[PDB]
Amino acid sequence: GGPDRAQLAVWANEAIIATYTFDYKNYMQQQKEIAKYFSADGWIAYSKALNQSKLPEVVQKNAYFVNAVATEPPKLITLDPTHWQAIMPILVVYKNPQYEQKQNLKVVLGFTVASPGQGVRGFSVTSLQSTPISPPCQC
Repeated sequence: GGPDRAQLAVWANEAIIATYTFDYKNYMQQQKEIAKYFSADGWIAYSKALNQSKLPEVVQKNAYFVNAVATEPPKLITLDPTHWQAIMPILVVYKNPQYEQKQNLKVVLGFTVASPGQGVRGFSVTSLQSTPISPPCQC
């Protein structure tokens, strides 16, 4: 009964990773595709934050290729029958042939059942918040 935890966890990971997968060359077309994962209001907020961070300008000046990977599986919470939140730590790499830049982020993803013709595979990002964190450890 209810949604599939695996379906929600897989989508939340895909949505977070898609958002942090772009490069200086095709940036605009890639962002247009990333936008499909979001709700209209969700995108307006995210794009506002992304442009204000001036990350698009950094990516251009440094000819970067941005990629990301989860450092831990996402944590899911149900806010209402159609609204969920995923908390997932990721590693983002800003790479070019000369050098690299790495960053660990805590991504808080608010998401819901997509509205007609919108979202990706039936879900829409309502909010994406990322705060820088410490890297994880191992033994």
